[PDB]
Amino acid sequence: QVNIKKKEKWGIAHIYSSFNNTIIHITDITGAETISRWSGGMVVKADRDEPSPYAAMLAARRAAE
RNA sequence: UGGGGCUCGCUGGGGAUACUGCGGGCCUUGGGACCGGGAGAGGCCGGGGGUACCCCCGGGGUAGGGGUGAAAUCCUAUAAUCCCG
Repeated sequence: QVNIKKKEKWGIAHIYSSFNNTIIHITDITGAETISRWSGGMVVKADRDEPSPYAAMLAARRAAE
């Protein structure tokens, strides 16, 4: 780590929004580094719940840690 | 018996001159024509920019994705989707 002056980091979060699935994907402000990728069909077992809001909160909570 | 009409498509002579024909002359209401201002996804030609989709290459990043009412065939593990260049 080369000295940080601000002591705050920023991660732009791309949100790709389908009626077949939801994808949440937060990267660094450049976009050149992928910390974490989590979708709505690892959370669940079935295709119907692949989208919805409830996958699209839980997917966006695992990343967030 | 006497009078009329008859396809009724023909002809000769005289007469009228609105209309029509023809001939001549004359005029701008129609038409055409010109000049100047003017809008438009009219046509053609040359020039040039950006969107998004796809594709290909490098990096980053893992367990999926695709698809449906459910599914399967099919995409992806020499790495897909995704994100960055």
